[PDB]
Amino acid sequence: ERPTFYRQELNKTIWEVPERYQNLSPVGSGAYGSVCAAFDTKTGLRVAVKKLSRPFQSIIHAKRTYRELRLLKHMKHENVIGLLDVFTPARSLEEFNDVYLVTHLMGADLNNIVKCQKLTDDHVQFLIYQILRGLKYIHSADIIHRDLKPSNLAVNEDCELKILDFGLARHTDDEMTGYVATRWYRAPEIMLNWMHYNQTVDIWSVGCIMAELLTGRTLFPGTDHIDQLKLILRLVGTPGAELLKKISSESARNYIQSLTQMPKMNFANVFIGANPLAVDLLEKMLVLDSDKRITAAQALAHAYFAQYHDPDDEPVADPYDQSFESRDLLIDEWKSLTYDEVISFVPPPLD
Ligand SMILES: Fc1ccc(-c2ncn(CC3CC3)c2-c2ccncc2)cc1
Repeated sequence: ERPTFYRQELNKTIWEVPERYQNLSPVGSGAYGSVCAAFDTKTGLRVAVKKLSRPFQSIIHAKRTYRELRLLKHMKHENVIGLLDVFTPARSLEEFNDVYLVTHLMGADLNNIVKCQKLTDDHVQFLIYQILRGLKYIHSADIIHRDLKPSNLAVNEDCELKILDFGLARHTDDEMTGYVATRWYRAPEIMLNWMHYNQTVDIWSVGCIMAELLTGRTLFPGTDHIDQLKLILRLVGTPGAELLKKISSESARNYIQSLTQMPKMNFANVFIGANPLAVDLLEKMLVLDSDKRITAAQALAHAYFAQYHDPDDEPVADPYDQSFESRDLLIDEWKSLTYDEVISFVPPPLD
């Protein structure tokens, strides 16, 4: 219909939001967008309201914005970030210039939870089961997260987990240099752009996380791109001819071929004392050849999640049309598409 908005400045940022959102409290403003915690009188939930800064200041930003709303609008799974609401103070496409997105306020991320030490195998089972369940859903819609890491997994007081911060959007630049956590979870093939990557890059990420939850230590904390690849090949062994034939860059193949060949290590001797089913699963996730990596759907069926696996309660997504990525529009055409999606949004029904 059209709710009543109320203007108000916070941390020198103007927030014009509907009255249903109350007690707006700054909670960290990144370059991507300003964030606020608030209470949503209509759902009863404490929420996170992100105000995108300059959503249409460029064709790429304008397309990123569009991409993010389309993405958040489609995601409907217990283990994936959902869109509770999206809105703009603008009454016309003419003045339409700001985008706000609302979602359940997630308290702590996976870091907080592991930071203190390794957890019980039972908790490792639960947490990883949830990441794979949401990932099965995400992949089913032909989507690739691209940036799975502890800080992008929100965990609640009962160890319930939601996946967020989809890669699809940002363009990891100069942020992957040096001894940085952001890169420690990337599959090698995408890290050194050996080839055009698939969804198993996400499975590689889960394996890195699973190992860290078991040992309480980062698996491949390389000090740079090369040191990290070296840490990965020491564990997984160097590429074989089969894999090498799949790396595009004649330079990457050349480089790889300059490295003394190494055999795969014994994971049992790496993850000492870990449940054998866990080790077996890690060996299936941490495979150099991405074509041979295990899938989310397959992993769920692995005997490591016997206590949680239920094929009937592990949904897939509705088909997700991403043809707009090959679309060539102008800022304004992206803007209007964004606006149509803002205007068309239908809220998730609560009881
Ligand atoms: F609609 C959205 C979508 C994504 C984010 C959102 N984007 C990033 N983060 C993580 C922290 C840095 C804010 C969130 C977030 C913050 C608090 N609670 C849950 C999610 C916020 C609102």
